[PDB]
Amino acid sequence: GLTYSQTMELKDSMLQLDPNAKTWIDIEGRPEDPVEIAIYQPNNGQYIHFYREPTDIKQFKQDSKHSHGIDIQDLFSVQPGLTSAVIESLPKNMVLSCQGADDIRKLLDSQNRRDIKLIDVSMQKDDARKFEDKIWDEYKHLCRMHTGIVTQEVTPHCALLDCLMFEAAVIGSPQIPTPRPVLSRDLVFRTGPPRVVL
Ligand SMILES: [Mn+2]
Ligand SMILES: [Zn+2]
Repeated sequence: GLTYSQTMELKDSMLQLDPNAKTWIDIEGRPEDPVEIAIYQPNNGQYIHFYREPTDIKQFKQDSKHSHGIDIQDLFSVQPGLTSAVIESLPKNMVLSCQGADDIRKLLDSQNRRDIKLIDVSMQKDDARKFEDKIWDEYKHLCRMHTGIVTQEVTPHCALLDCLMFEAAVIGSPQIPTPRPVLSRDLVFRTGPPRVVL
Protein backbone atom coordinates (compact mmCIF):
# COMPACT_ATOMS: atom_id res chain seq x y z
CA GLY A 1 0.00 0.00 0.00
CA LEU A 2 0.76 3.72 0.14
CA THR A 3 3.00 5.52 2.60
CA TYR A 4 1.69 8.26 4.88
CA SER A 5 2.95 10.98 2.53
CA GLN A 6 1.62 9.16 -0.55
CA THR A 7 -1.77 8.93 1.18
CA MET A 8 -1.81 12.65 2.01
CA GLU A 9 -0.82 13.47 -1.58
CA LEU A 10 -3.54 11.24 -3.05
CA LYS A 11 -6.31 12.69 -0.88
CA ASP A 12 -5.09 16.19 -1.72
CA SER A 13 -5.05 15.50 -5.46
CA MET A 14 -8.46 13.80 -5.36
CA LEU A 15 -10.07 16.89 -3.82
CA GLN A 16 -9.47 18.57 -7.20
CA LEU A 17 -12.69 16.89 -8.32
CA ASP A 18 -15.95 18.72 -7.84
CA PRO A 19 -17.97 16.06 -5.96
CA ASN A 20 -21.14 17.01 -7.86
CA ALA A 21 -20.04 17.24 -11.50
CA LYS A 22 -20.81 14.55 -14.06
CA THR A 23 -18.21 11.82 -13.47
CA TRP A 24 -17.55 8.68 -15.53
CA ILE A 25 -15.92 5.48 -14.17
CA ASP A 26 -14.50 2.54 -16.16
CA ILE A 27 -12.36 -0.50 -15.26
CA GLU A 28 -10.49 -3.18 -17.18
CA GLY A 29 -10.20 -6.58 -15.56
CA ARG A 30 -12.78 -8.43 -13.51
CA PRO A 31 -14.03 -6.53 -10.43
CA GLU A 32 -12.34 -8.96 -8.03
CA ASP A 33 -9.04 -8.49 -9.94
CA PRO A 34 -9.01 -5.14 -11.78
CA VAL A 35 -5.94 -4.02 -13.69
CA GLU A 36 -6.88 -0.50 -14.92
CA ILE A 37 -9.26 2.11 -13.45
CA ALA A 38 -10.35 5.53 -14.76
CA ILE A 39 -12.56 8.19 -13.12
CA TYR A 40 -13.21 11.15 -15.41
CA GLN A 41 -14.99 14.53 -15.18
CA PRO A 42 -15.61 15.66 -18.78
CA ASN A 43 -16.50 19.28 -18.07
CA ASN A 44 -13.15 20.22 -16.49
CA GLY A 45 -11.22 17.35 -18.12
CA GLN A 46 -9.75 16.05 -14.86
CA TYR A 47 -9.24 12.31 -14.48
CA ILE A 48 -7.96 9.78 -11.95
CA HIS A 49 -6.19 6.96 -13.80
CA PHE A 50 -4.00 4.16 -12.44
CA TYR A 51 -3.15 0.48 -12.80
CA ARG A 52 -3.02 -2.70 -10.75
CA GLU A 53 -1.05 -5.93 -11.02
CA PRO A 54 -3.35 -8.97 -11.40
CA THR A 55 -3.49 -11.92 -9.03
CA ASP A 56 -5.10 -14.41 -11.45
CA ILE A 57 -2.56 -14.78 -14.26
CA LYS A 58 -4.49 -17.18 -16.50
CA GLN A 59 -7.53 -14.91 -16.69
CA PHE A 60 -5.24 -11.91 -17.21
CA LYS A 61 -3.59 -13.53 -20.24
CA GLN A 62 -7.07 -14.11 -21.68
CA ASP A 63 -8.09 -10.49 -21.09
CA SER A 64 -4.75 -9.33 -22.52
CA LYS A 65 -5.15 -11.15 -25.83
CA HIS A 66 -8.88 -10.42 -26.34
CA SER A 67 -9.56 -7.08 -24.60
CA HIS A 68 -6.90 -4.78 -23.15
CA GLY A 69 -3.60 -5.96 -24.66
CA ILE A 70 -1.64 -5.18 -21.49
CA ASP A 71 1.68 -6.99 -21.01
CA ILE A 72 1.94 -8.15 -17.41
CA GLN A 73 5.61 -7.10 -17.24
CA ASP A 74 4.52 -3.49 -17.70
CA LEU A 75 2.47 -3.77 -14.50
CA PHE A 76 5.33 -4.94 -12.27
CA SER A 77 6.35 -1.36 -11.45
CA VAL A 78 2.89 0.08 -10.71
CA GLN A 79 2.14 1.37 -7.23
CA PRO A 80 0.17 -1.18 -5.16
CA GLY A 81 -2.83 -0.27 -3.04
CA LEU A 82 -4.16 2.51 -5.28
CA THR A 83 -7.47 0.78 -6.01
CA SER A 84 -8.53 0.59 -2.35
CA ALA A 85 -6.96 3.96 -1.46
CA VAL A 86 -8.77 5.82 -4.27
CA ILE A 87 -12.14 4.15 -3.74
CA GLU A 88 -11.98 4.77 0.02
CA SER A 89 -11.61 8.54 -0.41
CA LEU A 90 -14.15 9.16 -3.17
CA PRO A 91 -16.74 11.69 -1.91
CA LYS A 92 -19.63 10.44 0.19
CA ASN A 93 -22.79 9.67 -1.81
CA MET A 94 -21.01 10.33 -5.09
CA VAL A 95 -22.84 9.47 -8.31
CA LEU A 96 -20.91 7.94 -11.21
CA SER A 97 -21.84 7.43 -14.84
CA CYS A 98 -20.77 4.22 -16.55
CA GLN A 99 -21.39 1.94 -19.52
CA GLY A 100 -22.38 -1.42 -18.05
CA ALA A 101 -22.80 -1.25 -14.28
CA ASP A 102 -22.61 -4.91 -13.17
CA ASP A 103 -18.86 -5.24 -12.56
CA ILE A 104 -18.36 -1.73 -11.18
CA ARG A 105 -21.23 -2.22 -8.71
CA LYS A 106 -19.48 -5.35 -7.41
CA LEU A 107 -16.17 -3.50 -7.09
CA LEU A 108 -17.65 -0.61 -5.11
CA ASP A 109 -19.60 -3.01 -2.89
CA SER A 110 -16.47 -5.07 -2.13
CA GLN A 111 -14.99 -1.77 -0.85
CA ASN A 112 -18.07 -1.06 1.33
CA ARG A 113 -18.94 1.92 -0.87
CA ARG A 114 -22.64 1.12 -1.25
CA ASP A 115 -23.27 4.85 -0.72
CA ILE A 116 -21.81 5.42 -4.21
CA LYS A 117 -24.51 5.22 -6.87
CA LEU A 118 -24.14 4.31 -10.55
CA ILE A 119 -26.03 5.59 -13.58
CA ASP A 120 -25.74 3.08 -16.43
CA VAL A 121 -26.11 5.00 -19.70
CA SER A 122 -26.62 1.49 -21.18
CA MET A 123 -25.81 2.38 -24.77
CA GLN A 124 -25.66 -0.34 -27.40
CA LYS A 125 -22.26 -1.92 -28.04
CA ASP A 126 -21.36 0.00 -31.21
CA ASP A 127 -23.14 3.23 -30.30
CA ALA A 128 -20.78 3.36 -27.31
CA ARG A 129 -17.69 3.06 -29.54
CA LYS A 130 -18.84 5.27 -32.43
CA PHE A 131 -15.85 7.60 -31.98
CA GLU A 132 -13.29 4.92 -31.02
CA ASP A 133 -10.90 5.68 -33.89
CA LYS A 134 -10.86 9.45 -33.41
CA ILE A 135 -10.51 9.27 -29.62
CA TRP A 136 -7.56 6.91 -30.03
CA ASP A 137 -6.01 9.17 -32.70
CA GLU A 138 -6.14 12.20 -30.40
CA TYR A 139 -5.52 10.76 -26.95
CA LYS A 140 -3.40 7.55 -27.45
CA HIS A 141 -0.46 9.32 -25.81
CA LEU A 142 -2.34 9.49 -22.48
CA CYS A 143 -1.95 5.72 -21.93
CA ARG A 144 0.75 3.58 -23.58
CA MET A 145 -0.01 0.43 -21.59
CA HIS A 146 -1.88 -1.45 -24.35
CA THR A 147 1.06 -2.83 -26.33
CA GLY A 148 -0.24 -6.23 -27.42
CA ILE A 149 -2.19 -7.15 -30.52
CA VAL A 150 -5.82 -7.74 -29.49
CA THR A 151 -8.20 -9.97 -31.46
CA GLN A 152 -11.96 -10.55 -31.36
CA GLU A 153 -7.23 -7.37 -34.91
CA VAL A 154 -9.13 -4.63 -33.06
CA THR A 155 -8.39 -1.56 -30.96
CA PRO A 156 -7.48 -2.47 -27.35
CA HIS A 157 -9.83 -1.47 -24.55
CA CYS A 158 -8.41 1.20 -22.23
CA ALA A 159 -10.27 2.33 -19.10
CA LEU A 160 -9.31 5.96 -19.71
CA LEU A 161 -10.04 6.18 -23.43
CA ASP A 162 -13.29 4.25 -22.98
CA CYS A 163 -14.46 6.98 -20.59
CA LEU A 164 -13.53 9.66 -23.11
CA MET A 165 -15.28 7.93 -26.01
CA PHE A 166 -18.39 7.19 -23.95
CA GLU A 167 -18.54 10.90 -23.15
CA ALA A 168 -18.09 11.61 -26.88
CA ALA A 169 -20.92 9.20 -27.70
CA VAL A 170 -23.30 10.71 -25.14
CA ILE A 171 -22.74 14.25 -26.48
CA GLY A 172 -22.40 13.28 -30.16
CA SER A 173 -18.89 14.56 -30.88
CA PRO A 174 -15.27 13.65 -30.04
CA GLN A 175 -14.69 17.31 -29.12
CA ILE A 176 -14.15 17.33 -25.35
CA PRO A 177 -12.17 19.71 -23.11
CA THR A 178 -8.55 18.62 -22.84
CA PRO A 179 -8.22 15.68 -20.41
CA ARG A 180 -5.73 16.35 -17.61
CA PRO A 181 -4.47 13.72 -15.13
CA VAL A 182 -4.85 14.62 -11.47
CA LEU A 183 -2.41 11.94 -10.19
CA SER A 184 1.32 12.36 -10.65
CA ARG A 185 3.23 9.61 -12.40
CA ASP A 186 5.31 9.16 -9.23
CA LEU A 187 2.13 8.10 -7.42
CA VAL A 188 0.90 5.76 -10.18
CA PHE A 189 4.28 4.06 -10.75
CA ARG A 190 7.18 3.11 -8.53
CA THR A 191 10.61 4.47 -9.42
CA GLY A 192 11.57 1.79 -11.94
CA PRO A 193 15.08 0.94 -13.10
CA PRO A 194 17.87 3.54 -13.19
CA ARG A 195 18.54 5.48 -16.36
CA VAL A 196 20.66 3.40 -18.68
CA VAL A 197 23.89 5.42 -18.91
CA LEU A 198 24.51 6.17 -22.59
MN1 LIG B 1 -13.56 -0.41 -20.61
ZN1 LIG C 1 -5.12 2.44 -20.71
